[PDB]
Amino acid sequence: VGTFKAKDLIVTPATILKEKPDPNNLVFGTVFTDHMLTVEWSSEFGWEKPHIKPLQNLSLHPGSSALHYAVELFEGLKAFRGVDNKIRLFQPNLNMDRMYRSAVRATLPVFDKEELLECIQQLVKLDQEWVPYSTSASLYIRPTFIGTEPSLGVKKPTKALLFVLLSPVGPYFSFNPVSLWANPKYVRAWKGGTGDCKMGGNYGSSLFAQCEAVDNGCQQVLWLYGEDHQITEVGTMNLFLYWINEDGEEELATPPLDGIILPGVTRRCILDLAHQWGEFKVSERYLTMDDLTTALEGNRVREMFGSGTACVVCPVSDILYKGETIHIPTMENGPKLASRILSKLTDIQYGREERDWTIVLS
Amino acid sequence: VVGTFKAKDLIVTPATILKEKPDPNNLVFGTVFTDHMLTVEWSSEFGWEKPHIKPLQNLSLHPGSSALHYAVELFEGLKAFRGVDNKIRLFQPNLNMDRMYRSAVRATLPVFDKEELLECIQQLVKLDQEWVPYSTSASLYIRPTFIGTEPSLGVKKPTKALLFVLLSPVGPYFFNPVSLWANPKYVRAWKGGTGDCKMGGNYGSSLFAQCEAVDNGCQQVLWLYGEDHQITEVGTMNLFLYWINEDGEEELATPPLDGIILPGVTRRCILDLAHQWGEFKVSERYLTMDDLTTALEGNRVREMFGSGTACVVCPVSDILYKGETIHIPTMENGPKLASRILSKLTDIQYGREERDWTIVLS
Ligand SMILES: Cc1ccccc1Oc1cc(-n2c(=O)cc(C(F)(F)c3ccccc3)[nH]c2=O)c(F)cc1C#N
Ligand SMILES: Cc1ccccc1Oc1cc(-n2c(=O)cc(C(F)(F)c3ccccc3)[nH]c2=O)c(F)cc1C#N
Ligand SMILES: *Cc1c(COP(=O)(O)O)cnc(C)c1O
Ligand SMILES: *Cc1c(COP(=O)(O)O)cnc(C)c1O
Ligand SMILES: [Mg+2]
Repeated sequence: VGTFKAKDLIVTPATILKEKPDPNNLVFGTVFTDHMLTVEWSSEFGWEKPHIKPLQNLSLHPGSSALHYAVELFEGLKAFRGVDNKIRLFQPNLNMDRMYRSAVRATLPVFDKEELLECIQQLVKLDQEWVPYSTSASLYIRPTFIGTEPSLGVKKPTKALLFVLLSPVGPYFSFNPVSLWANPKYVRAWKGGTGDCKMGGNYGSSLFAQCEAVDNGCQQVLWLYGEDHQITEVGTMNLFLYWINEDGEEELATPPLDGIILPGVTRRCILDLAHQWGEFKVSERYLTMDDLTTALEGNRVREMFGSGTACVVCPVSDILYKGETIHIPTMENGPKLASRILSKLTDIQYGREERDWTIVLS
Repeated sequence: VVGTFKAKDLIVTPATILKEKPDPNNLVFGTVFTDHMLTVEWSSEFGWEKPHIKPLQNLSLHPGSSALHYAVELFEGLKAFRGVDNKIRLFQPNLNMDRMYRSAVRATLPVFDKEELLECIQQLVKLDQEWVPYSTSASLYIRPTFIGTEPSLGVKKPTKALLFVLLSPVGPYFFNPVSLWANPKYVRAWKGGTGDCKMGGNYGSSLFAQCEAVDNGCQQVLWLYGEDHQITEVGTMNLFLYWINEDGEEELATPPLDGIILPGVTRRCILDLAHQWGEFKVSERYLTMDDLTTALEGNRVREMFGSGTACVVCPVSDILYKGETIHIPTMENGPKLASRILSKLTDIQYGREERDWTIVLS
């Protein structure tokens, strides 16, 4: 049990630098910056010194457990060029906490969260000109952690690689609301599974349903669970419902963290803002398709949206379920709460207001 | 685009320095690799490249490869056997090709011609045929692997992939019976999931329980499902119970293929042999911990074993469950059925008798 240290960083600058992309013509996760972070681990010697070096292919033994048994996890967070031209991270300590927890569940080696964050800051700082000159674009940060043991054995890995990629990304909407594909045949996560960690294995099994969604003109899967068809996640995003509940109370509701919900940073921020405002009830509670269709019949639904680093908030206009299209009146209700949340989080991200939730770059 | 690769297009780059073969008695499963590997590249733009047999080398993967982030990956496991007549045989290899194709469709990886892949695998084994051990208790493990290599972080069907095959000489095990760790907190697979496919994501999520098993002196996890604790899989192997059932009938029972069971080639072969012998009832049926503990109290259990390519038959002696050790009297009952199955399958594998289940190396 040990850690790499940022003070040990070895920095090999690229001698040929790539042209930055047009900030308006950015496709998510396709353009990479000049440099990457790599840190090697072995059970025999522990963590090697961390390296910032030119973006390169990984050289992996074809037996690597990441390729056979998905011994792997990732994170997603962003750097933002402020209205004051200062680059900020947003709640990055929550990403480090989740990455450490995911590592323990994956049986990958633990590391010092502060040392990783400082290595990430030094990587962003070196490639800081890649943080887009735009109030609607950002630099996506992809910490990734893979088993690299050259053996086919099913066992705790004795070799691993922690790396970080940087990708300039545009606004999710280049509010264009999403249509959701609701097919109960496919289950994202089960009680006693890894659905509450950002482990690669949760996503490979989800691709088929996503291609079926797209084949039916939908952008995301509505992940249903159990005999009562609980609504759990809006594809890669946490699920919020703003409605009049069964007791006639104005309520912001989201599924509870009972093992099948990824605990989103954005979700946490939205719940914290909603509690802070104290203008309506805030409930972590089960929501079923029946609860939703009963509410829609009673004109009790105001807004439905996903939350995530990639979108901030993603309004939902429609659900395809049992061969019918179910309208959700989000965009006919402003969407007032969705807009307020987007405006608040964006104002914090781009330094339009001071917050405990941002760190100015190292 | 080229819709499938063809074996007739094989490009063979032989190794100029060959490695010393291992002692067949000193083999740790899946740690020793032969001189050569098969690699076939795919892109959406051009389709399948020509297949290559070349020296075992590291893979050069874009660090954005979806195999590393979203477990876009699957694998197979089959064996070559050097016969008593010195002819090298494969065992039901077309069942592996069928399962790999099915797993590829569910993974959204590109389809391939099953006959062309098998012919490429035969040509690889033929080149490295001296690696097929000179022993009636050792074999050559064949590890077809299929990974997404798309250099982009988007969640979607991969537009780039690599199909590769590794060869690894393995010994008779990895009868020394196994102790099973039964903890219902962890679930291997769920209805609506991918547990009936050999997708990497099914194994990364299962690793924590296996490391907890080993920490408690157990070699495999007994995978429990549902509120009645159905016994589903003996770790990486299908589960067989030989017992006097509730009706007082001698019975060989295995869980049914209801979506949470990997449809094992060995399982299929054992059911076929058992039906052919007709000496007891053969049942694909649910089995619970309560069924098992009630049977053990009534002295109704004869044998419990796992089945899989890697072991053939793996007798079970003990289950750790709710802080107690439960003895299974497998090794005090011969184990007569386990021995008979092992003897029959190895007689077929090593060419001691003719069978529709083996193919002589092309
Ligand atoms: C040391 C020892 C003593 C006694 C019994 C077993 C032992 O070793 C183990 C081997 C395995 N083990 C693999 O390492 C790989 C495969 C596979 F590659 F064949 C496969 C992978 C994935 C899916 C199917 C098969 N099978 C499999 O059982 C394991 F999971 C756990 C242990 C333990 N402990
Ligand atoms: C961009 C867009 C805007 C509007 C309409 C469609 C869009 O395209 C999609 C993007 C995504 N998509 C990702 O590709 C990757 C992430 C992630 F990298 F942020 C992540 C990964 C894994 C887990 C969490 C987040 N998020 C995410 O939403 C998707 F899943 C589906 C579609 C569709 N159709
Ligand atoms: C990453 C993720 C989220 C959102 O997490 P954020 O930290 O808000 O970006 C939601 N659901 C799933 C399944 C996820 O993987
Ligand atoms: C591969 C596998 C089996 C059995 O496979 P065989 O085809 O008999 O080698 C059983 N259970 C699991 C979980 C597996 O991955
Ligand atoms: Mg053909």
